[PDB]
Amino acid sequence: AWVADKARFYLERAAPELREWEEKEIFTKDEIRNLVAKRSDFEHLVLAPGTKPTDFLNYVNWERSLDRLRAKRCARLNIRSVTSHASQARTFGIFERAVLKHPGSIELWLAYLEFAAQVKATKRWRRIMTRALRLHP
Amino acid sequence: MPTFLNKIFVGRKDGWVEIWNVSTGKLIYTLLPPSPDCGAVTCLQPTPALSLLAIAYSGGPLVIQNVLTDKTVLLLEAGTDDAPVTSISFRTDGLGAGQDGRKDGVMATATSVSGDVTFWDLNKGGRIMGVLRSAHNPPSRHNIVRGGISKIEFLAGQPVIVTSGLDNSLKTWIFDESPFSPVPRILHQRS
Amino acid sequence: KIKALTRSITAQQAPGSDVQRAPRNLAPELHPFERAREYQRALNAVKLE
Amino acid sequence: VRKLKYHEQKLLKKHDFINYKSDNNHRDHDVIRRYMIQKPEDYHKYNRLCGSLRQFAHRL
Amino acid sequence: SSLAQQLAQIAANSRSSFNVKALKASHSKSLIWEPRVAVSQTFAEIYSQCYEGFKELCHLDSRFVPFDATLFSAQSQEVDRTQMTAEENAALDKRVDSFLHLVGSRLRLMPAIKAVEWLIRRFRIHEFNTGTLLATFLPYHTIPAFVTLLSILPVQRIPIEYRFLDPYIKSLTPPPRAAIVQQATNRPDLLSAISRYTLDSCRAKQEYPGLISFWGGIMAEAVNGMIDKMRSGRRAIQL
Amino acid sequence: DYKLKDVIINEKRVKKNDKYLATGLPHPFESQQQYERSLRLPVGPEWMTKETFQDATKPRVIIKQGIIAPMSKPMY
Amino acid sequence: AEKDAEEEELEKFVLGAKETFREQLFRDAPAWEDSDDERLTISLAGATRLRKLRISESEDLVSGIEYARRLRQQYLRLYPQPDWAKPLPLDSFLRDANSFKV
Amino acid sequence: PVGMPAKWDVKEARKYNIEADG
Amino acid sequence: KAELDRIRRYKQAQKKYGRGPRVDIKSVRDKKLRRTLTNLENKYKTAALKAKEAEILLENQTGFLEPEGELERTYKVRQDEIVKEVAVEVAQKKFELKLTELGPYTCEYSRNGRDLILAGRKGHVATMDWREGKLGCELQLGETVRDARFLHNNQFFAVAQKKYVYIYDHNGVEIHCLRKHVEVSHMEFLPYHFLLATLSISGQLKYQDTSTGQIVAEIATKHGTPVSLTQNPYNAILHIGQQNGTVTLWSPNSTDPLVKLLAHRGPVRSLAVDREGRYMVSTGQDNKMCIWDIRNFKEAVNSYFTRAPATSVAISDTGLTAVGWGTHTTIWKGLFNKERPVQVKVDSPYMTWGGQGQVVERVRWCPFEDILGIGHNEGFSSIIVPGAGEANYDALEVNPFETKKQRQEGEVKALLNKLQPEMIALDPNFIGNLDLRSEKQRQAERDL
Amino acid sequence: ELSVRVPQLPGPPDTLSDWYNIPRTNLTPEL
Amino acid sequence: GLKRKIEVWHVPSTPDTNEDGDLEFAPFVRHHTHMQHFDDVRHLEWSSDSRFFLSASKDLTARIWSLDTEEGFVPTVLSGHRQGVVGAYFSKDQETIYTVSKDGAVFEWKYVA
RNA sequence: CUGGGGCACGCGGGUACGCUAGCCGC
RNA sequence: UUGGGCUCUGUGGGUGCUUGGCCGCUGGCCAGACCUACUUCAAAGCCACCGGGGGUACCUACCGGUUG
Repeated sequence: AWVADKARFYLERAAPELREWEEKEIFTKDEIRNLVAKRSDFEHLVLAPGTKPTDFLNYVNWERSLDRLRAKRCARLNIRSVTSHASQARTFGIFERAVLKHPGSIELWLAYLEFAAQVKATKRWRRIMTRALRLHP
Repeated sequence: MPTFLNKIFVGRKDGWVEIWNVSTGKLIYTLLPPSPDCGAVTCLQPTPALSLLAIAYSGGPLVIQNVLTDKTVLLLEAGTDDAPVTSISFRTDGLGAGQDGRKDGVMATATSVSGDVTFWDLNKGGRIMGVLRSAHNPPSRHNIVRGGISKIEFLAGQPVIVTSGLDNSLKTWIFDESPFSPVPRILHQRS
Repeated sequence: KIKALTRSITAQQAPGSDVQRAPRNLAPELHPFERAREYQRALNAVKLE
Repeated sequence: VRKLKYHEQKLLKKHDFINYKSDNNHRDHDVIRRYMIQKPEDYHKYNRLCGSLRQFAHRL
Repeated sequence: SSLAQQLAQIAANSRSSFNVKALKASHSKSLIWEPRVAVSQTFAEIYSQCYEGFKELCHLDSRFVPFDATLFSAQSQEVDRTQMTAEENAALDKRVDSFLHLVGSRLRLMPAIKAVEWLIRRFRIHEFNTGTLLATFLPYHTIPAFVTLLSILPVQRIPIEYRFLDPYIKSLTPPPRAAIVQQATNRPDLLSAISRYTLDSCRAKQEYPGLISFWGGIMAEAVNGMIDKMRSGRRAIQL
Repeated sequence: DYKLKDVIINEKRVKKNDKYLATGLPHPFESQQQYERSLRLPVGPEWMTKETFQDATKPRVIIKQGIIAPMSKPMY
Repeated sequence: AEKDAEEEELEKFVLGAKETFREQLFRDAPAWEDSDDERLTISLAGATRLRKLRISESEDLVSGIEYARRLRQQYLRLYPQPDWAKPLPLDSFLRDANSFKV
Repeated sequence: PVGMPAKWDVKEARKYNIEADG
Repeated sequence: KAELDRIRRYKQAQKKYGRGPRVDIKSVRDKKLRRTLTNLENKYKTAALKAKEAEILLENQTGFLEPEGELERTYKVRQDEIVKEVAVEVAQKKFELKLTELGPYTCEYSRNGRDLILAGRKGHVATMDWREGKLGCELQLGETVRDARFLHNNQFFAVAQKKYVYIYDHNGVEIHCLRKHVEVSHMEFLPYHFLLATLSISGQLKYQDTSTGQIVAEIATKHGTPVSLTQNPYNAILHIGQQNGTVTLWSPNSTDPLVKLLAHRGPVRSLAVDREGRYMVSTGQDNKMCIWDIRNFKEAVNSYFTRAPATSVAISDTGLTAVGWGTHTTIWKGLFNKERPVQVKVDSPYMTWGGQGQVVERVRWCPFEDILGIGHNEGFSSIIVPGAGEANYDALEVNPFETKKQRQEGEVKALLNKLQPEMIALDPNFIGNLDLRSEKQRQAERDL
Repeated sequence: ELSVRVPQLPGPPDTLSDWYNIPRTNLTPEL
Repeated sequence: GLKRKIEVWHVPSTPDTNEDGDLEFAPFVRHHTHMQHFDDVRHLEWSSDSRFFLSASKDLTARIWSLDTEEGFVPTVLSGHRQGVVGAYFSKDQETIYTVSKDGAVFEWKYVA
């Protein structure tokens, strides 16, 4: 058990995007607290000892859906400054520790592939496909 | 009236009640009771509610009225023509009615021809709920033993209720809670 | 307009999960004797060495 | 406190939570239990008497 | 030990745990699964299974849809009753009560049981609306569901009339109807309580023949026994 | 004299602190104020984020397992 | 609203539905009349018991009727109105006191 | 034993003072 | 421009986590020293900024109340109103303990608030888990009891009886009585150390190490019986207050006082101190209380007057201050502002706790839940007040939710990180500064 | 599929796991 | 002087003193109380004109008190000792008053500008 | 190639989709 | 004498001669109200209990010096 500390790393790296979103009028403070809370609980759930690919998919759906909501809302606010890069990257890192913990799930693998293909990362996609083929020939 | 201005309420030997603005010394209103077969107002007391009064006729009905609309609010065949209600007191607590002790609206009525006091639960249509039978000694004309009950107060805010009679006795009674009690138990007495 | 604070026990431990969620404030208000505790740790490092 | 580990013991050589050198092997307590007294104040009154006694013996 | 009297007053009047040990046990009391899984059953799958049973129940009977909106939504999946205010809690209690009165019909059915299990493992209905749940389960007092609930009930939380089930908690067998009726004859409060419950139901037009038959039987035998007590011989006490 | 409500500092140096002082300047340093303001920062996990902790305790040289064969081609 | 319904579904999905859960939880004229009470007025701020029943920090002299209405307000806030303030043969039988003699 | 009543505590109750009907 | 906000962020980071102003980078003459110090300053600026970003992952929200209207005011709210409006997981905690006939009661919490102690002047010691409500231990102790106080856990506690001082394990077995202290009147627990510090009636202060059980330093204050004592935990230095009218700041490294504030005309009745050590409030027999900047050693403002001599005063984590006086207690809010350099006297209290006849012996702030303990002669009373309480602890210093594992590990953490008593002074950050004199003589020997 | 549990909640040991459960000896006077 | 409260009662009309007199029921009638005071009240002393009286406290204070409401007067405090006062008395010419306080410190006070 | 440096990454209609490759806006 | 009995467990007065509840008290308050003003001048000294014999480098108390 070091689960709190590992979470401390990931959430602390999550921080400055949230700092920026606070500093923009895109979300209010109570919403912000809701967001941080939900993220922390999910990350703890991931780094729990006994974890499962369904839990992983749950979490990544949460983050990706957040990305889409953020996009829609900043579109409504007509703000062009925010990107999605950090969200997509942290999303990737979720997929990476997912395949390290459970490599043996065709379901989680194909979710990974589809995620990469919908965001446009074909070199990375070929690499991921490579590892998955290597694990399930 | 708890919130009225310089008005007092008097009752007559006739069944009437007369509102008197005591400021300029002026009779300002008079009220009459329903079914005039009821004869003489015996006792009256303001409720914890607003603008709501309890008149008690010798003829047997209690009644509680909106003393600015003069509409009956509740009517009770509450005394006999032999046994007139002669002093009442309302509980002001907040709980104690609706057969679960939670709801409010309990009142206590007393005569002076008996020594037994009576507790109504007002809520649905004003049902009876109980009788502290023979709190004081029951009065008797043939007997040397004095009896009869003078006055009853529910002291404010608390479920104690103080009774005294003729027979040199001052007792105090209280409702509990976690057993709901129809009739109280005694928690002081001096005789 | 009242609002007092509270804590769940959920905040220390989420139920269904025997991990130890241990939140970490960084207030120098909340950790006095900064350099003294640090130097003492170093002294222990040398004695351990 | 758990039984301290090896290195932590070698740091907490002089640390103990119970037997204080002022507590004097708990001689006070060991006797008081064994002989059923009700007033450790009465123990120490006994004691400073015995002390005055022994210094009389020593100066004698 | 007058101090200790005061303290145990507070500590059984507690409503939220504060050491992890009492937290884990408070979470592990449950109906369907065992404690040794319910400990680390997290708060998704509970909502999952229970909502599945909920769908079954809603497709059977119609009027469960406002309860779908208000007591089984994904935000209800993590509402923590422990930290609202009192009037909120009471409104919640009313919603809790009405749900129990509707669901107690279909009680021998597993999806209904699952629904109540959701209610317990989230809102701790067995702890904070004790008398109501005991009321709506008393009619089925012969069944394994009732014994399991009897197991998970908190003792000092049991309402003062229903305290008489404690030796059955010490010995997990269901009480029989004669035991119920005897306590019903001795006390007025239990009988008043059962009658007030079932009156609430039929005021709500949610009664059903099993419950009504139950209530009629228990009231009838109780009143028989009560007149058996009230007989005096002496004129005034009979009156 | 002293009026009301005016404090009185002892102006004496407290002898026993003189070992936790640092007597000589450290050899890379050139100013006391440079140095006393150079340390200035606790380094443990109690007073900074875990990331700054990693960055602040990283060694200058890192050695993995293996063979340090001396450098073949000049890097920069 | 200037929002899309699927966007609100997202707002449900990731931000939650906390406030909406809370809302979903929370789903004779006077017969007689006086004249002198119209004629009366009272110095509120000059009173100390009656200080607490003003509205602003400007009310001192208030007429009798309005003063009475303030007084009634304070009676309400101090002792709220009970609900019974707002036929069956057997219920009448219960409520009759003559059916209890001995 | 349950159901046997506690001490008698005078409850901190505020009532409407009536010396203001002047 | 947009960068002005970032600059403001930077300035705020420097104000908060700077712990020292900034290095003068142009002043250096060496290139190698220069580049190292630049890299240091780079890492440092980023450290401060990232911690400022980290100030979002706090979870709770600091409790408060806002009076909505112009008429009403906060010091006119009743506990009834609060317990209506408030959350049920503290409308538990509003409670009381009527323990009558064993004297006035004296209270103190433990440094995570998981447990508390109240001890009764006629000799009745009780040690409880409050919010959970299983009592730890209660004994009778016969003869009277001056002051009781937990040690480094909620395990061990201290009872200062008529003559000797005694420390008890968690089940109330008397472990051992330090007979060294005699007729102690006051105990305080300097806890990043393990120091137990006591004021005897004859003004002899003793610092006894708990862990070693060899007393470290004794001081005969050549003036006056100690009327008041409290403890600065930004520095672990003793603020004591004499009979004369002065309060003096003390350390275990000198027989003479460190400083002597002049204060109220009679005796100080009470002292209390910021946890960050900025401002110190104190109450005298002249019914004034007044405050002071500690770091600067001068008063802020004109004194306040209070309608009695306050027996006790204690302040929470945040700026609330409880002055318990006479028979009813008063809480003022903004008695000291840290961001503001110049103070302004407050019009009015935050809220009261009215006097229905409980002579207020001693008050204390429970450390992290927003309730406030009062020890009065009828018993203990726990009232609730929203503004106080640090909102967000750091679970490696203390922890209001500790399980057994974490208590064991934490006990051994503070044991390994105990502090020798010498590192105690007016400024706790002085380890590794320059010995000016000896460095001067070194430069002398080097150029000669 | 998912049914209600049964409750069955209400000294030195009886048969020996570490020796394939030799039972504790019942003590007939013949034995 | 009770533990903190200060009192002044009348004297009772004695059956010795009235010619046709009787034992009353409630023989004392309570004139004034005073809660202006913060600790034990350890000595009290009347004036010689029976119009003022001095209260020497246990909290280093003394107070002057009016029998009845004088005109050119405020009931007033006197402070400054180091350990609580034991005695306080009027002068014969009731201008100066003395206090004598427990660590052996006698203070003579006048009412000057 | 985490070697360094450079370009681009959102919503509209177009040239065009069981699709997105291009022109100008927002 | 138209139920009896043991044992347990609560509440209430008593078990010491009857003058009210509260507060910033010569008044007010029990629905409370106003809530932070005002200031010429820090301080007089002493004593102040740990069991005995024993050592004493360091810390401290004292006493006597020494440079600055």
